[PDB]
Amino acid sequence: SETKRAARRPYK
Amino acid sequence: DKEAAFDDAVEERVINEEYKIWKKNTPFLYDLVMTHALEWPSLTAQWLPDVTRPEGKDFSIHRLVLGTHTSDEQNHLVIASVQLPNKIEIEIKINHEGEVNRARYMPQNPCIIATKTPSSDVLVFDYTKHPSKPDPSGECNPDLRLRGHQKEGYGLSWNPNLSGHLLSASDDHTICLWDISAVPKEGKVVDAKTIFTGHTAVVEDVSWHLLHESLFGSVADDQKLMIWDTRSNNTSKPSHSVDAHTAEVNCLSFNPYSEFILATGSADKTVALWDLRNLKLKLHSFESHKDEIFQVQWSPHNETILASSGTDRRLNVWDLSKIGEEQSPEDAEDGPPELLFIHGGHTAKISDFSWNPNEPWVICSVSEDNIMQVWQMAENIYND
Repeated sequence: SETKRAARRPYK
Repeated sequence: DKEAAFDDAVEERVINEEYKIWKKNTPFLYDLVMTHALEWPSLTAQWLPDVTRPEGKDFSIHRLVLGTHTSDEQNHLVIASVQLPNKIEIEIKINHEGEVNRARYMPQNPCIIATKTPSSDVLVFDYTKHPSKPDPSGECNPDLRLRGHQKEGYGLSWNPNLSGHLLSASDDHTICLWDISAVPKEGKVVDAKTIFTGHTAVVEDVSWHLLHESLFGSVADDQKLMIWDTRSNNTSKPSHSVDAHTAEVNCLSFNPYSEFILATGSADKTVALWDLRNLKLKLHSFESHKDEIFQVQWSPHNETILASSGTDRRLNVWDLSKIGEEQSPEDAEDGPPELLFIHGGHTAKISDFSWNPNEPWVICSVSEDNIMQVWQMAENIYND
């Protein structure tokens, strides 16, 4: 899922 | 000019905005986040191995070796207690001459702690032999003073297979070794048993291999990683020497599950992965960090997980099992596939961190502004 993406984008 | 100050102000804004968006995302990115302002900044952090678990409690008590960094005031070697589920307190403050650059416990007896100061002596403390509350005179009464260096440094590493064998790296281009195994009853000062001189610049870090008692590694501002063997009768030249990075090398870590593997972290903004059986060829370069890296550490629980921290205020977590996976160019923008997590909670240079050895995924990181964070990323990020 895009929970992965958030992990690599702490500042967004 | 007044341009330097417009830049500073913009930069403050940047950091502040970033910290705002980080704070809103915490409930989605973490299972745990604690933040504590220490009295002084700590340059060092290490969890002690012990964990006590009082009856009828919904939490366990863990411990941390920390230090201070203060210019004008009395510095201390510090042990703090942290409560974790199944708050934070200072418990011992020991007078320390100058800031504590690094502090590390001896595995075979973790009451014993070695420190690195701004002076050249490497100190050993037994914290059970000092009062809980420090004498107001402010005198540093360390249990041993280890001599051999001419300058300060950071690297410090106890041999986990030969009790009392301590290695140290220094700005004087030297690695020193001591054996404090057996120390005469009138003896407080201990001279180096061996001094290694293969580097030609500031030696930044040193570490013993975990299985092979004779083996250890070093990294320096000469951009080199050096693999040394204590059995050798030549101390001016390592067994192996590689050109590791395109700038200073500040840190290294041997993988505790993969005896041929280690990582290094550098001012070139990368972490490099290495295989001892063939050092000509770097296995991999982990890219994402935006500025100089100071610390690198393998997970004590998972053989593929590695973390790094430094000057860009971030602590990155990596998983080598994903190296090579393909990705949409949208994901590719955020970083390579082996980047699992960017810890964005600090608003200053991170000075050191330590993976908790009893609670998987829990990390303690400390920054120059005096903040200590104890945190743990959300489970769904590393599992299914």
